[PDB]
Amino acid sequence: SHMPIQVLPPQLANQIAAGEVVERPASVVKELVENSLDAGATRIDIDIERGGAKLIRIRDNGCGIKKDELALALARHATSKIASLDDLEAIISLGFRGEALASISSVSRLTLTSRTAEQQEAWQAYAEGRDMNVTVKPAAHPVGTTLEVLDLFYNTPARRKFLRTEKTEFNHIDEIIRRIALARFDVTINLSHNGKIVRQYRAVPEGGQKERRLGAICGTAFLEQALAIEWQHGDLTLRGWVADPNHTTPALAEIQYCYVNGRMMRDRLINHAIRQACEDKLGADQQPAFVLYLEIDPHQVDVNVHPAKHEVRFHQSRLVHDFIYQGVLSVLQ
Amino acid sequence: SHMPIQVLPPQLANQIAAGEVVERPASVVKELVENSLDAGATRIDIDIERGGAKLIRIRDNGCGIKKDELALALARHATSKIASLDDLEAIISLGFRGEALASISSVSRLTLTSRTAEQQEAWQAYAEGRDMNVTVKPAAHPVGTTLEVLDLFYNTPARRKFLRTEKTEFNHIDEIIRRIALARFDVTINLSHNGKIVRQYRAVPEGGQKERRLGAICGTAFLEQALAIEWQHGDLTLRGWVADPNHTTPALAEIQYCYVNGRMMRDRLINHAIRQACEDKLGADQQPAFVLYLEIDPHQVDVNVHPAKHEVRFHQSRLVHDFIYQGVLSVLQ
Ligand SMILES: Nc1ncnc2c1ncn2[C@@H]1O[C@H](COP(=O)(O)OP(=O)(O)NP(=O)(O)O)[C@@H](O)[C@H]1O
Ligand SMILES: Nc1ncnc2c1ncn2[C@@H]1O[C@H](COP(=O)(O)OP(=O)(O)NP(=O)(O)O)[C@@H](O)[C@H]1O
Ligand SMILES: [K+]
Ligand SMILES: [K+]
Ligand SMILES: [Mg+2]
Ligand SMILES: [Mg+2]
Repeated sequence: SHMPIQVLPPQLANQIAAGEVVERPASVVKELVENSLDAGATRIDIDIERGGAKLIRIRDNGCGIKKDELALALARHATSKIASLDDLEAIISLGFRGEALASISSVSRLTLTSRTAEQQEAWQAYAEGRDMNVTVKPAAHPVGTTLEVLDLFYNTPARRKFLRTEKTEFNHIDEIIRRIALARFDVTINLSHNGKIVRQYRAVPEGGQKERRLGAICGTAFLEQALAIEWQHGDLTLRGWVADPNHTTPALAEIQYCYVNGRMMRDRLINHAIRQACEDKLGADQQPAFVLYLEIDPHQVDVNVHPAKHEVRFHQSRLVHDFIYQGVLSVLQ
Repeated sequence: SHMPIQVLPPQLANQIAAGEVVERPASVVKELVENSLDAGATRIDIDIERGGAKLIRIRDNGCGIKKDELALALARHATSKIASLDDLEAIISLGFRGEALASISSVSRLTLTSRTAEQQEAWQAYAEGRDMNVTVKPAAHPVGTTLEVLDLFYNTPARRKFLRTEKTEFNHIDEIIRRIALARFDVTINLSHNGKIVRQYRAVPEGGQKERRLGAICGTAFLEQALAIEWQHGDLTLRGWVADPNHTTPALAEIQYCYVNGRMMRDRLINHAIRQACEDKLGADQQPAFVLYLEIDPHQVDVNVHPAKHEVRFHQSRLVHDFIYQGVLSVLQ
């Protein structure tokens, strides 16, 4: 009771939020690329320097941000993705909290440059100070947006201590991009580190062959054991691949990617169903390898559970579990 | 780009935050009791009705809230617990985000009644509407505070669907209270459900015997196999009990409570160390039973990682793991 109850200073409030959303450089990459995706980008270029502790640049050919909404793009609780509870309960976009940019801006030097198709002029914006005041200035930029995040955690010393080696931090970025590249086969993605191109994922055209990117991302070993899945029932749909348990190695088991309505996830229920189907098919149990996609009515799933959207809750839990279990078991036979 | 980037309405913004902090009735109980603890309460009475979906009342004999800070107590990002980054990096209280009450108020009918020792008058406050406007009115109340949370999720229909049976929801509350009761032996805690007293934890006096409450909470079976631990090294300290692995059953293994600086936790590293020590001691591995407390310098741990403080990150990770491993292994021999 000694200290008065007081509203937290803008920057500090955002830094507390950043602790929950921004774990490491890879987290920044995840939030910004999901923004590019929501913006309708079909090409995304990611440039990283020193594992992301020095620089993280993401350029996309999305629709861009209007000049007079740049300050709003950096403001807390400000979003163009939802505007009501109904919008929230039926999420059709990766973002919805309106917090990512504000959180990241508070623990780094973040610059936003963008131009919409209706603008002849491009603009650049950034927030500063304890009050996070925004500056908007003239810039040169094509239709689309570029995010520049420099000196991550420069103003939050303690957090910077958790940063691993640059090789390690970059590996997590590479892994994040991997997961994203598998979520959207139709998006061209380029990734570089310290001025050197490391990844070049090419968009899979209309009804094109996805096996090409699948193998390029997960590996030929996976592609060889990959069993395509096509299971549906009403609004419930299951797609993707699952390796033959009998021919799955510890290495292949490192590939356990699942998506819910296109959003990368790591759900316990989903993993259990897949594991149960493989154990019941194979003699015993042993980490399965897979890249599965679950499509479900937005109203049947709650994605407002973790600040980084790391988890979800299914209304008809038992129904969903059984659906996936049956789907995988059906392909294994 | 069709919808404008717009700041979210106060209530909706809070509801999004509530989705991340308020999972179920037990979550509400957790946040409010931690508030009572931070306020210096030595006695806390918890009354629950219909699993918490109907009512959740928490009364404490803490220091209370001053009249002119009641509105602030319900406001977003407002706290008396920290006021700077230094405060954040050295957390010495359970709360620090300044969001719990605002989040809960947005998805329920929350009433706050309180009086400080310096006040002859008591006051009651609550927020309403899309803008969460606060009303403060006269009330009768002793020194301390009472929180009343009625009709949880009445205005967020979808979320209310996830509520389980009242017996189940209450069981989670009972479990939460269990974890809290073990964190603070010096606090008297009473818990009732539908007007019927269910739990009566009595405070353990100065240097009193903690075995009494330990057995009352965890059970005589645990108490019989419980091996006291006293391991220290600098600012690092390990206290509590660990059951003999050779005499631990699946039932006893349900007791895996760990605390970090008094805060209930469920850390992977901690659990691994304890499990590693037991496996290396016993012939094979098998879920250990324990109630352990880790005391560490606030600067060596990051508790600003999850909105509900469900996780932490240790700076010198390997050091901590080894400390716990050695501590437990030392007692097992
Ligand atoms: N690359 C981009 N292209 C176009 N608009 C963007 C881009 N990045 C961000 N925005 C806009 O900026 C707003 C702010 O982004 P952000 O702070 O990430 O919040 P969000 O995406 O709405 N929700 P969240 O991620 O859940 O916090 C979005 O709602 C978009 O309208
Ligand atoms: N039972 C109580 N007795 C005295 N003060 C209280 C009590 N409950 C809440 N408060 C006060 O109300 C403020 C608001 O509470 P709350 O919204 O829970 O935020 P917090 O405890 O500061 N942080 P957080 O829990 O991390 O969101 C606290 O900072 C206290 O100053
Ligand atoms: K924003
Ligand atoms: K508050
Ligand atoms: Mg976003
Ligand atoms: Mg609190």
